[PDB]
Amino acid sequence: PPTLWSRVTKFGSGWGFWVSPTVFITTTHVVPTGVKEFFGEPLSSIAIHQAGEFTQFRFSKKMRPDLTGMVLEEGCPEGTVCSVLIKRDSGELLPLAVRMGAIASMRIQGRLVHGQSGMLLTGANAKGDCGAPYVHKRGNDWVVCGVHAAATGNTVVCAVQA
Ligand SMILES: *[C@@H](O)[C@@H]1CCC(=O)NCCCCC[C@@H](CCCCC)OC(=O)N[C@@H](CC(C)C)C(=O)N1
Repeated sequence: PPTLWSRVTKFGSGWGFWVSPTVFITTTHVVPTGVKEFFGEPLSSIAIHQAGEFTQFRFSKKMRPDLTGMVLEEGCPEGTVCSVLIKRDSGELLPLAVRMGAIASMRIQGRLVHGQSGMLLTGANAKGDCGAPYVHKRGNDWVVCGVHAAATGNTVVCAVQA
């Protein structure tokens, strides 16, 4: 639904995602360095928790009070089909279907990633992206379980919270 896509926000060299009015997640390596604020808020008002290329910001005030809070999980069960909510600069919404594999630690191009590997689903997709969220549906509810970190055997990795 559109409220889910309204959570996907351009951030640094990629994207991030509003889990709730106060919680923003992204991939560490797209985060700007040497800034005094994020989204106009001083660093002194933001609780930053990051590890394994997963970054979480918790703001002191409601930044996106238009949003309900949704569930953030540490990866998903092996075999889950996730959608990676990729946005283009136009605002075009391009969900990418991925079959999720195992959670592991990996060194990718110098950075330790705590992530879950997956494979792009050729059969479920039409015949600057780091930070995009990996989501899947539980009932009519959406769950977020990672952020796009790496891709190359049509393989992807999302960083996950630990
Ligand atoms: C967002 O910043 C990118 C998204 C992936 C991407 O752009 N892939 C195209 C370049 C491929 C470079 C090789 C891959 C190998 C990953 C293998 C595991 C599937 O490297 C990355 O994807 N590196 C990654 C940055 C590191 C620091 C995690 C990256 O480009 N992420």
